[PDB]
Amino acid sequence: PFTADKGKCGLPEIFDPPEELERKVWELARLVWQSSSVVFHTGAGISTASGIPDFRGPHGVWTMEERGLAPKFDTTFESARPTQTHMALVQLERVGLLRFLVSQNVDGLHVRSGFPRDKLAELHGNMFVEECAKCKTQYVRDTVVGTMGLKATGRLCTVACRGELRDTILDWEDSLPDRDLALADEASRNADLSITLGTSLQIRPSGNLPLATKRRGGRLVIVNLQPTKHDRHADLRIHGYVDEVMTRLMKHLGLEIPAWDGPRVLERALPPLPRPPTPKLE
Ligand SMILES: Nc1ncnc2c1ncn2[C@@H]1O[C@H](COP(=O)(O)OP(=O)(O)OC[C@H]2O[C@H](O)[C@H](O)[C@@H]2O)[C@@H](O)[C@H]1O
Ligand SMILES: c1cncc(-c2nc3ccccc3n3cccc23)c1
Ligand SMILES: [Zn+2]
Repeated sequence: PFTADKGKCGLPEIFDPPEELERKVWELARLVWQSSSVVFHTGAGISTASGIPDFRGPHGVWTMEERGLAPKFDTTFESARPTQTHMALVQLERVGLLRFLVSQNVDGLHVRSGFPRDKLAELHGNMFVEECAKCKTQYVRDTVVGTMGLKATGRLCTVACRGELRDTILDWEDSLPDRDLALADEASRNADLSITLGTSLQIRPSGNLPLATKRRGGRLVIVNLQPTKHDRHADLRIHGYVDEVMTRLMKHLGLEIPAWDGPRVLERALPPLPRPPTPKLE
């Protein structure tokens, strides 16, 4: 816990140059077009552009701790806005181009963006969510739940129960939530394309799920500023700011990045919207 292995922290960033970056984002569009079933895997890197520091980046939480410095937040969790990347993922699910979203972030932003919780696995918890120890009912709150480590928050269940509400933030010893891990693993195994965004992939099992997509000849794209644990397994690695990669990708796909209405919770995915017709790929 004080000696929990924090992994490789502070590795140098890589920047694909402008013409290489454009070529690679064209190739990602091409893979999205060809794929039947696309799964996204997100980590802390997708939220850095909203003021939330990552873990293992040059100014990440664990990196700065290793140097005796403090991470810096430019927002609260409550005042954080979803990024361009978050909103792109919203739109991709609505047009049917994303099948499932697996995230390691506890920041609450995928939920707050309006992304449907039945297409989302939150592998490490959500700081806005508490759960009834008795009936298992989850409550998505407007403020951060004040505890971590699956502790009693002090509130009680209101289902038509009085069970003790607990946080969903996993500590180092806690195993992953069974439902989320099982759904994420099924999606990952059946996917023909997994795309990783702002994750160094160092944590197991979360970081290993994209590799499951490889198993029946699926493709793996990694989008990240630093090296990741599974770079040698990638069919494509794009080294660039995720918001720049995702905006360009959406432009290639013919999709707008939709407006954020403010914090909204969608339980169940809506029926799919029209999408552009697909290019001929020779
Ligand atoms: N704007 C950006 N664009 C592209 N890449 C980015 C950006 N910002 C940061 N990065 C990269 O984004 C990556 C973020 O990697 P890590 O910090 O390891 O976060 P995780 O989500 O994989 O951490 C997994 C768990 O480990 C923890 O203990 C928690 O429990 C986490 O849930 C870095 O490589 C950055 O280069
Ligand atoms: C996402 C990105 N960077 C840092 C966190 C984080 N900040 C936390 C801040 C204070 C209290 C507990 C926290 N905490 C407990 C699990 C994770 C966190 C989340
Ligand atoms: Zn209950």
